[PDB]
Amino acid sequence: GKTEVFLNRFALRPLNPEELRPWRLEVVLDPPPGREEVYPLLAQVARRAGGVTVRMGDGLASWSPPEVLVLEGTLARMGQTYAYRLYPKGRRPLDPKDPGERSVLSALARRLLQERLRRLEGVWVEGLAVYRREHARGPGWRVLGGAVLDLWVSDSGAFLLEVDPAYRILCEMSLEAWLAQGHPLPKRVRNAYDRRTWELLRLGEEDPSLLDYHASKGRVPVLTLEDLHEALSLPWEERRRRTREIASWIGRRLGLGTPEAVRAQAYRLSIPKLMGRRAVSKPADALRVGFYRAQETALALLRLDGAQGWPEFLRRALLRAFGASGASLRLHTLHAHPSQGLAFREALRKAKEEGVQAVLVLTPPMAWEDRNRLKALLLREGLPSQILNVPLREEERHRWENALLGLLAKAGLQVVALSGAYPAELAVGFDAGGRESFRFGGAACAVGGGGHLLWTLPEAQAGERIPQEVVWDLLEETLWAFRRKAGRLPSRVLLLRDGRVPQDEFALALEALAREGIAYDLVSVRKSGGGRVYPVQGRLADGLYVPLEDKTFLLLTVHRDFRGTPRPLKLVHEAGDTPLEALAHQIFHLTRLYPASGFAFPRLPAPLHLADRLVKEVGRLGIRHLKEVDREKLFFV
DNA sequence: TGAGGTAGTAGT
RNA sequence: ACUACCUCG
Ligand SMILES: [Mg+2]
Repeated sequence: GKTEVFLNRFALRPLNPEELRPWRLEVVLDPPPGREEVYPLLAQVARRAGGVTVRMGDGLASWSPPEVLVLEGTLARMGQTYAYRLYPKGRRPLDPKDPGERSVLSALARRLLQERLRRLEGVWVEGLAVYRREHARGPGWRVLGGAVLDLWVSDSGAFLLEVDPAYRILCEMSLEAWLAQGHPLPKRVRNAYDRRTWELLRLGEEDPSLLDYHASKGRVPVLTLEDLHEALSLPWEERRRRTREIASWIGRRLGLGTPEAVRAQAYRLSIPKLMGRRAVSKPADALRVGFYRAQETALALLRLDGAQGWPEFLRRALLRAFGASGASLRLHTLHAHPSQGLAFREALRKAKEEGVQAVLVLTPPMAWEDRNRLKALLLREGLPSQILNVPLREEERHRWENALLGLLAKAGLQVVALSGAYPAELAVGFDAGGRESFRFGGAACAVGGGGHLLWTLPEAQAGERIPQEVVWDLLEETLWAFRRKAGRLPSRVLLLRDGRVPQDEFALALEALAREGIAYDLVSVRKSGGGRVYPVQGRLADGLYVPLEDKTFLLLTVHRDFRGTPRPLKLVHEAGDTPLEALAHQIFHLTRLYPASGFAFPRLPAPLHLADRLVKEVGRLGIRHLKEVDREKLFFV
């Protein structure tokens, strides 16, 4: 399975000696910014200065003659108005080899690209985006299509051009006109003079000088989700097609040479052997076939509508599943209503006492906040719950079948397990509570084996805490849970993190896995930024592994339709001595272990996928000590 | 709340 | 994160 592919990266000309050694300016601000506003300002100064200049260190580097740049002037930020000055401390050499420096060069590259689009006649430009054609139209509205662009500097002092087809929605109507016809509100609006997106509160029932003002000078709402249905995406061949063009058109007016598509060797990883009681292609099939390992169960039904017992096909469905499945279950019906107060609560008490592992709630669509309340409630009483909206016909097969898969997972049932041998016996994923680092908590889920998966929540608080400890705590708890549920501590773990947050935040975490004598591989997953992958000949397979530079690579976990193009994940092996194929192979296999869908695997590997849902759910509900629940009950899916 | 994917949105 | 477009023996 060795194929060759194109990347939406285009190789260009090697950076000359002047571009490698940009000018270095010193920056003097009055009054002194302050530790965390200085960087934003320098950036905001690089823009004022003009030319191809970006921020480098505490002052900026440039590619435009220091003479042509605006050396003095003023600017405002968060209230304060500052005065700036620039003093040209010569040319400083940058080394593409040095990642840090390779970053100052790359920046200038974006500024350069951004300056060239700025001067393009007859073309719409928005940031680094350029729309060169009209794709759609209609009543005072239209879609322009082009490509989001990017220009960075190679690891070998060369230029790189990234291209990716994109669409742009533009309102042809004006603020009034729009409001006219009978259109609701617009969150953003941009002047008809300068494209300054703006947050408008509403129409000002005010005065009539405001008019003279504009009149003296001689002198439209931005849209998002205000469009009637008469397809935003593109199929890979078409966006592979539009890429080549747009790239050949743009490169043809940047004066850096012919863009040369960068080829790369890929590999078709092995198909995952997904297993229930018998082989199974998608988790749903476990319902007809039978689960891998299935404990007895006891499920409760909570009807919040008018009806009474279990809709027969549901009773059947289950009874048929546990049938082919090893053990058998026992249904239950809660005879209380959330309003019944202590009555209802005491009911959950009996429900959990009498065995019940998870409740299935049949109810008309629930207003967001009512939903969260019921779930938190049932949850404190230690009962995970699956909601299935009531208007339900038995041909809505797919919908109630997911509800069931959820119910079961919420009950702690191992729907399907992966048949085979893998490097890490335990793969745990972490997702942060504070976006940029685990300084403000986070969560983590793992998948092992038997083949059982579980979840973990940070040691209670609110208030900062050394990231690394927060992180080791997450891994520490996960290891424990794995013992009391399998009896044995894994010999090799696979740590998956969302890449955004730094890395050494896992340092102490690794230190411990060291002392505790246990193997490990630390891999970072980035959902976006892995460009695109198009084969040169043949079709686009699923499960493609494409090694890039040192220890980083692109994996394509899915390709489930021919009306869109897949978005490969980028992965970087930052620790461990396991061969990249073994990793890719395991990461690509952990994609079939998500139990809540059952008709389509998620793009990410289940450990990271479950991590995020556990976090969003921890926020949506108000979990602090949801610790009455067994860690193998996926209450958050 | 069925869930997944790819898309877009994220001086006057 | 939110919304739309699909789609799911
Ligand atoms: Mg669910």
